Amino acid sequence: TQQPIVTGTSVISMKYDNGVIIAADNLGSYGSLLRFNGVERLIPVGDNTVVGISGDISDMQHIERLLKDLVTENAYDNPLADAEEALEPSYIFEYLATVMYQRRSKMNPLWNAIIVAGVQSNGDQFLRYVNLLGVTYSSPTLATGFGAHMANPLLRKVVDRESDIPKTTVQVAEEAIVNAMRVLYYRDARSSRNFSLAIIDKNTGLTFKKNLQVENMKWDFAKDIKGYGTQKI
Amino acid sequence: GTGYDLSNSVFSPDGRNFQVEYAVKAVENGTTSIGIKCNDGVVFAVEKLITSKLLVPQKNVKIQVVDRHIGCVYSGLIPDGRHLVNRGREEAASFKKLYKTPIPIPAFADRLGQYVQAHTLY
Repeated sequence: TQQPIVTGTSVISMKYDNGVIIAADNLGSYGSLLRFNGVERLIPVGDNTVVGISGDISDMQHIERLLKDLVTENAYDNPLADAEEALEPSYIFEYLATVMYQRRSKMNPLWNAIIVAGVQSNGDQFLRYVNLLGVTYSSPTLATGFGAHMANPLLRKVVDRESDIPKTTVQVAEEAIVNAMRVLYYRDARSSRNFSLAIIDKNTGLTFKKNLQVENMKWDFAKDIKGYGTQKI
Repeated sequence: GTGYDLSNSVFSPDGRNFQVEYAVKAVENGTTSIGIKCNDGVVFAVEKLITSKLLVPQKNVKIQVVDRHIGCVYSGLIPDGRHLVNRGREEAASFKKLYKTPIPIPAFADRLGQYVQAHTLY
């Protein structure tokens, strides 16, 4: 029985030929007050997974804690903790899925939307979503909040179906991701310019970039607009 | 009279707790393991008796970690030791959850002491 307070906006992601990319900005909004400007919302779990979270920040922070503990406790009496019995993206996701649906069923949800992106032991990309109601689904592209509306249409023009994944490059993909991010800054009143991006490639492993910014902005055209119809100057 | 050693919390006329001491014997009948503190850390090592060649090498691990910065090794009834580590783990978590920082060693130890000492009270 709650109501989010400090929040974070979209998280966008897509999977490519040899990995997956995911991103999210660094803002913690308090209603219409863009309150916190240094909030990482992309959570790296191990070396093959990043979980992006949007929704109530306090619950996110709680999920951060749950994730560290999940790691700590997998090391326990596990000789293969840094290998064959390391946390796979699917394990992390199914755990989180499970928790979300249990909290919704108790009527005390974790007010979030989460995307778990990563690559499995055998090389398969993994990208899936779960939210405050325990609804889960997967697609070559995935986004939460505004990103579902704006980013998905864009990200899908690159990967419209499964067969397109093997034909898509990191460069293509990352380009897309950054554009979508730019778009969102233009049309989402709750976005911020600063963001974090992360790629999880079956070869390069996990690359996590911090402090990216939306650039190449088209605002120049604003000068030729005056009034709202009949006004001349 | 006698019988002061059939029950764990009973003090003997000499003020000892015989069951605690019989416990120690189970310990002494066990493998050795040590701990050497050093200039910026500690090392643990244990003898692992090779009962047979049927045993798969390097698999039946005995040293245990608590959290991510604590090593635990014990000699004796292995299961009793494991039991002691499960609590340690739980007590480490409880400390972190509430205080954020991982459990300081002195503090971890006392948490252990208190749980063990508790097993000589009933």
